[PDB]
Amino acid sequence: MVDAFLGTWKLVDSKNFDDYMKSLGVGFATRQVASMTKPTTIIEKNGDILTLKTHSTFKNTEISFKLGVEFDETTADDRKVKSIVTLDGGKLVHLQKWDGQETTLVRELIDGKLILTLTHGTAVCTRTYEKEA
Ligand SMILES: CCCCCCCC/C=C\CCCCCCCCCCCCCC(=O)O
Repeated sequence: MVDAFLGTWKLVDSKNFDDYMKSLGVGFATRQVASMTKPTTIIEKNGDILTLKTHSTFKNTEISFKLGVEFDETTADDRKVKSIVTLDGGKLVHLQKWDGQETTLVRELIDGKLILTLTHGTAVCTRTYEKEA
């Protein structure tokens, strides 16, 4: 069910990421650096466990989870959140909750590209990733 998401992916387009980061309270200097960063995202499975790595010079993250089972997460911007990742409509939907707030990270495949839609508050960011061979 998750298999077309698996592999190594490179950021090739970003829309409204500054809006999204600002909504989360990320400071201006961090937003500068992030606006010029192109992460690599690696999604792997081993049985029922998925591991999602996000790699960049000034920040790396890694999470492991089972679909549909809540996990604790500490995000790149140091929020301590309660997370769950599920498939919905063929999309990989990651929901983070903290302090009564929520954000969603939705991944879908369109024409072989991985489209990541990030929503917090009213801010909606769309990041496009291309698969590495
Ligand atoms: C690893 C996060 C994405 C790249 C960040 C580059 C800038 C690093 C500079 C300082 C460290 C703190 C950065 C925090 C940035 C905002 C994070 C917001 C939540 C995660 C967004 C993931 C986006 C993606 O998956 O494409």
